[PDB]
Amino acid sequence: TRGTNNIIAEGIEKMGVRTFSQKEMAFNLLGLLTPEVVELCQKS
Amino acid sequence: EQGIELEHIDSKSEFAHRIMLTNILRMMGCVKKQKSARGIETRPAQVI
Amino acid sequence: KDTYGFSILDIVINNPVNLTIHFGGEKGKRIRENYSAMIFETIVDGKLKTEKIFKEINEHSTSYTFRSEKG
Repeated sequence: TRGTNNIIAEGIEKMGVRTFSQKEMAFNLLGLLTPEVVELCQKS
Repeated sequence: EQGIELEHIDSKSEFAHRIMLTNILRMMGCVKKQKSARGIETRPAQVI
Repeated sequence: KDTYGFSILDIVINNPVNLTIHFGGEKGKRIRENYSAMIFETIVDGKLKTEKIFKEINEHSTSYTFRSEKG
């Protein structure tokens, strides 16, 4: 995750790997709070 | 913590380990007692 | 407690302004179906007009809430 050592971010990415902005990881994390994955957690 | 290798682990890292693990455990444990002390058996808190 | 998720002793012991049920884990979900099966049937000229008592409780509800300004 890049935010306010990103200089090599472009390079690591040059290998088919993805780095993320903070708005992206936040969206990702927030997606674990969606009702769907919440109930999943409640099962195991 | 940066620039701290095995032999450098000291006061900072031990404290850091406390914030980043032991007290997180303590925190989950705390809300467990609260809920339980209130019979709250059907409203889990999700821990990311 | 085990079928509707509230304590009648509590309600009696300290008159609660409001009260929310939470349909938590596997037991939370067991509870809410008992809420979801509340039917009010109405035989009107041969026809049986049945409705859910708890309109809102459904497969996606996470809780219901009883309300009263007094208690």
